[PDB]
Amino acid sequence: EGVLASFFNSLLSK
Amino acid sequence: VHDKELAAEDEQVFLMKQQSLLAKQPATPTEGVLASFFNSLLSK
Amino acid sequence: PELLSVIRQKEKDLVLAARLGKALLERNQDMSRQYEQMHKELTDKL
Amino acid sequence: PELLSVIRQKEKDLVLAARLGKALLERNQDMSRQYEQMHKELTDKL
Amino acid sequence: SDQQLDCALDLMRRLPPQQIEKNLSDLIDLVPSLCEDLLSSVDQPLKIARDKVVGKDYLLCDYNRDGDSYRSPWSNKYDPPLEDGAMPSARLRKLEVEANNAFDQYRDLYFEGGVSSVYLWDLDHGFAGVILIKKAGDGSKKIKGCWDSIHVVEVQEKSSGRTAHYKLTSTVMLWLQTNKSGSGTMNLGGSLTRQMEKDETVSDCSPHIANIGRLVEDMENKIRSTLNEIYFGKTKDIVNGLRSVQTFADKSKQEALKNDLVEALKRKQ
Amino acid sequence: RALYRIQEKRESPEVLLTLDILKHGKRFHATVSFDTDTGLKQALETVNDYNPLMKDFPLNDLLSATELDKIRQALVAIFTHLRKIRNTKYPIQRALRLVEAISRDLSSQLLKVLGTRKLMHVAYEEFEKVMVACFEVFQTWDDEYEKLQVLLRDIVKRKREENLKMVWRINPAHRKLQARLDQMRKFRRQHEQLRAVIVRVLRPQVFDAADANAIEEVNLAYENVKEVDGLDVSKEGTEAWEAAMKRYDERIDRVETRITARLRDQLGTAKNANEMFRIFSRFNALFVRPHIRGAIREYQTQLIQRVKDDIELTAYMKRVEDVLGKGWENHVEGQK
Repeated sequence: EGVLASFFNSLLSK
Repeated sequence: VHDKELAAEDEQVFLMKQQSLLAKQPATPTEGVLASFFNSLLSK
Repeated sequence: PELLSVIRQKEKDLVLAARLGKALLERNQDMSRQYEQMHKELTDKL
Repeated sequence: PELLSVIRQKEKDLVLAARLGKALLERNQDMSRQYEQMHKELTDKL
Repeated sequence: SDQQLDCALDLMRRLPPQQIEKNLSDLIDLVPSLCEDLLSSVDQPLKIARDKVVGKDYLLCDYNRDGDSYRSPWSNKYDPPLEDGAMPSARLRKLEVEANNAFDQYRDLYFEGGVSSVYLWDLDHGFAGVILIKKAGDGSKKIKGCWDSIHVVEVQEKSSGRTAHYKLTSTVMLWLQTNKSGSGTMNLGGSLTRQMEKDETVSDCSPHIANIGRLVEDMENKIRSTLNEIYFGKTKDIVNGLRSVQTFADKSKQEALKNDLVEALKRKQ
Repeated sequence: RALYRIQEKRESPEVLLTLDILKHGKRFHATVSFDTDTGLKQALETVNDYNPLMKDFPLNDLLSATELDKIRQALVAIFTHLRKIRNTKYPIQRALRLVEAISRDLSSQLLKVLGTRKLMHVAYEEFEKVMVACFEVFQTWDDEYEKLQVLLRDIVKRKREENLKMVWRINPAHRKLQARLDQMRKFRRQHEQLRAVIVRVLRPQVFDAADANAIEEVNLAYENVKEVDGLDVSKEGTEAWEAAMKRYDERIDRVETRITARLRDQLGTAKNANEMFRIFSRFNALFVRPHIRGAIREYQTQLIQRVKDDIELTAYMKRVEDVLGKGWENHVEGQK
């Protein structure tokens, strides 16, 4: 789920 | 609401029933809501 | 302008989130079915 | 004026979808954990 | 325009399969908005490319593509040199080259020629891959045709490391043409898609590639049998229903005798 | 050093002659295994790939450093050398554990250096200087760590993405010392805020026993805190430090409660606003400590509002100032 986590990580930071 | 009267069957009829099931026994060897949000975003 | 690029980026994020959520839901259902089926088989083996 | 409004609505929808996806990820993680523990003990006794 | 997407998909499924590429390119000029989406859904015959470093034929797909470049499976380099690219991995690359050798052997045994290409990529707690096979009919004999097969496999590795779950989806695009004295000209196109799931014990004796190859060959044999028997004998039946070799008077007499037989059987029950 | 020695021994005439003889008799299994099965080539390639990092690893300067400036310089040099990890193959987890080891050595060096300073036998300004240097060192650690962290994210973005393992957060051993030093700084800042102005509070306006007893109790609490080794980061030293801090809090609370009894006696004595402001002026340290202000909140409604009722100039602004302490414009009520 690393690709999924990174997309969420961009959203969480912004 | 008064509870239904549960009762065990008679010993005679119970044993006849068990014999009948023994005879009939062959001798064996020994979510959508979450999806709805996802569907809407794809359409937009 | 920049706010139009914000619109476009947010749209990409929305569609990506929807696709990943659908994939996650289907994968969760599939893995639950796999778990219960294999558990039945392994209990029979035991 | 209407642009910022639609950023607000799309942000609401996006955060809702992201929270749903994170909940699905948590459910998948729980399925993985319980699968690990179950498989471990059952294969141990097997 | 999802309704227009379904329209385009149905129309493309209806058109002849030999002109799939040209007609798809033409249709892209009509409603370009869904074109890439159409290219994600519509299945197309594969393209061959020359890896010059090793001197090999490799198949171009959408999974090895990175922008406007295609990654070779042997050289591990893009045909257009890309300063930045997505290599699969270190371990998955050895899995990829092992799969390439194994499926070269399988292709040689089952097809005796053609080209093959296995491209792997990582996946959520697992890995997915695509096995592409192409085989153009040789021109020595009057039979001329083509076989394309795309098998996308998803491997979910269980946490124990001994068990894994494989999900295989295979598409086969077949085309045959024969020019014989009696038949004159026959041109049998076709396409067929199938799917199946399984779970297998990963081990040194039974590694991942063995399981994927077993599933792929089982699916290929099943698709070949179904195409040869059901989907071609139905066409044979249709051609036999469009015209009768035997005269209809004789057929009527035989059917009258059959009616006598079935009524006699029904009477005696 | 041993791999190169083995490589030299492999090229010796005797070993090569043995291999040639075995090759002559078609015993190719031994020769091919010796070429490959040993793993000597892979080990040499890896150890040479590791060579740039181990070649000029500057910890000798840090282990030999005895001053805070030299320790900061050595740390900066260590991270400048770790900048050369981009062109050296090394596991990310192993490099992270190496950074943890560097943190352990930094903690040991700081503990040894600050132990020799003899903080008890020196004043407070030098203490502030020493802690400023120590926290400058900690900030240098933090920002050089941040540089190395972004570099490690760039590195791991290439090659394997390491999808199996994403646990990489560091547990520095020195941060446990940094927290202890921060607690000591806070304690001594409060202690100085007491000491530097309570003598002025008790100073008669130009000798009673209550003043001597209170100052003696404050100094006794300071000595009780000081007897416990504050730099001892281990468990027993930490518990002793907590006990000393609790005893200091108890003694200061007792002294402050006695001063609060004096505060009640102020209203017991004064009747008008002028005597209230006079006895407020006699007590300056009581405005800042966040325990006496509650008593001030009991008197503010009696005084400040009354002063406002008197206003609705410079003398009256002095009257307002005397209730809110020095820099009376900072308070939320002093803004108006």
